Formats: sequence, C-alpha cells, structure tokens
Amino acid sequence: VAKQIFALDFEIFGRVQGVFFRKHTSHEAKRLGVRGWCMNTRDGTVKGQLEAPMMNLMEMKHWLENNRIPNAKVSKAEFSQIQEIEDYTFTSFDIKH
Repeated sequence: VAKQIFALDFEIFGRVQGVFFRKHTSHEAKRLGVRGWCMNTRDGTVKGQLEAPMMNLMEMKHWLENNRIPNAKVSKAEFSQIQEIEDYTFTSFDIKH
C-alpha cells in the first residue's frame, strides 16, 4: 500500500494570487515527490490536482493548508476525497494557464 499512488483535487483560497503561489506550489510538490498541476482561477483562487504515494500526498496537503507559504495568506484549503489510481497520469508538476 505504501507504493500505491493516490490522487486528490484542491482549491486554495485567500491572498493566493500575485504572490508567486504557483511557483512555490510547483517547487514544494516536486521536492516532496508529488505530481500534478495548478492554476490561478477566475474566482481569485488556486486550484489543481495532486498524484503521489499517501505519505508524500499528505505532506503536500499539509503544506497547502498550513499557511506558511511566503507572501501568501490562506483563508482555507478545500480538498476532494482521496482516490487510488493505477499509475501516475502526470509526468511531473506543471503550472497551467
């Protein structure tokens, strides 16, 4: 189960645009061994998806909700349920536009 890959969706609210949030997110995902993507939304949020083994996944989720991201002020982080997936669908972690 420790080499199983799990997946979740996320959306982060607060002062999360105009503060390099996406670059920070990409850096932290990649250094935690988490794949996925994120984007700035028309709602003034950052949304995306993660894929990783459970341990790595939950570390990334912690970082997204712990509110110690430089220059960002996170008012809340929303997540989907966790699902197991057969294999990674993403090669890495990408910022979308």
